[PDB]
Amino acid sequence: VKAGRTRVLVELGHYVYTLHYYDPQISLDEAPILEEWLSKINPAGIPPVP
Amino acid sequence: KTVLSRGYIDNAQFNPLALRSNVLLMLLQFTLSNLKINKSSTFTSDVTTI
Amino acid sequence: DIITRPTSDSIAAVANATKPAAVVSDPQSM
Repeated sequence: VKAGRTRVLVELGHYVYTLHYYDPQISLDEAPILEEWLSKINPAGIPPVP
Repeated sequence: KTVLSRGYIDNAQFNPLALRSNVLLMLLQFTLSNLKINKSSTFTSDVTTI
Repeated sequence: DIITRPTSDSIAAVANATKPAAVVSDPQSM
């Protein structure tokens, strides 16, 4: 997915969402945020979507 | 080596001429060992996604 | 403060049983 070769659709009914505000003048790659989010998913529950 | 084997055969052998009796006794012990009541326990549900 | 109560012990036990590791060391990512 990180490479431009795959697109994934995750079917969620409803979920808690959180969001971060960045500066448009600062280039960045947002992969670490998702990886952190993935790092805390388990069959018991999930953290809020960033 | 339940019977007919105490002081007649070696520790590393088995009597081939008394096989039926020994097998029968072994099964009898197998049977007697399982005479129990399958008691119930605490059933519960799982909140896990599985 | 908020109202919250511990879940029944039986449920917690079974739930904690099935918790695979989220991140694992795999020598392959190709």
